Amino acid sequence: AFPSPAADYVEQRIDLNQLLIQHPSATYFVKASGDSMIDGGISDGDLLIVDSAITASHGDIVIAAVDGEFTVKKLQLRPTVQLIPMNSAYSPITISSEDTLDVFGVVIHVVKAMR
Amino acid sequence: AFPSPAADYVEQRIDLNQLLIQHPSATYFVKASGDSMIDGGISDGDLLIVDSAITASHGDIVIAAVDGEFTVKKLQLRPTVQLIPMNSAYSPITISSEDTLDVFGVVIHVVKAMR
Repeated sequence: AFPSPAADYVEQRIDLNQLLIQHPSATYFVKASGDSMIDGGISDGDLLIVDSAITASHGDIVIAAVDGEFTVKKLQLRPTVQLIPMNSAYSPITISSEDTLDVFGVVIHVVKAMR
Repeated sequence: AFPSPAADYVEQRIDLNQLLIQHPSATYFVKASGDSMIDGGISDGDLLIVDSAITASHGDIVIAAVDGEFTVKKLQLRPTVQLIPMNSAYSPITISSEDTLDVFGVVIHVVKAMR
C-alpha cells in the first residue's frame, strides 16, 4: 500500500553456481591448504575451482586422474606417459606403462581471496 | 564418533554458494570486461567476487557506494573523504563533503580463470 510504488526491490538473487561456473553439476573444487599443486593455484590460502566434465589436452594446467588420483599439472600422455609437478618440485617423470592416465576436468580457476 | 581435522578430497555435493562464499545471501559479484577497477581484480578477463554484507575498513580493497555508485579501491573516509582509483588511472581526489560515502561489502575475491 504505497502512494506510488515504482519498483519492488525487497529480495534479489545470486546464482553462484552459474557465477563462477555454468553447468548443472559437472565442476570440482578443492581448498588450497599446503603446497603440492600450487601449479593450479592452491598456495596455502585460496580456493581452486576445476571443472570435472570435459577432457582437457596435454600441455595444459588440468587435473590428472589414475586409480583414484588427482593432481593439477600440465602433462603429456599421447607421445609418452610423463607428468611434471610445478608447485615447486619441477621434475618431468614418467608415471606408468600407458595404464590409466587421463585428466578428469578441463580447467582450474584460481580464486585469490583479496580483501 | 571420529574427531578428525579434515582428511577429505572428494565432494559429490556441489555447494558452489558455500564453495567460493559461505552466506545464505549476502555476496555480490561482477564480470570483469574493461579496466576501471582492475584494483579489485577485474582485468578484462576474470570474475570479481565481493561480499555485500559487512562493513570493510578504510585502507582496504573494498567496494565503495554513494547515491548508487560502485567502485573498488582502498579509500579513507574517517580522516577525510578521499578516493583513489588503482586500476591504472591513479588520481588521489576527494569525493564530496562527507555526504554519503561507505563501502557495501567487505572483500573482493578475484577468480582468475586459468585453463
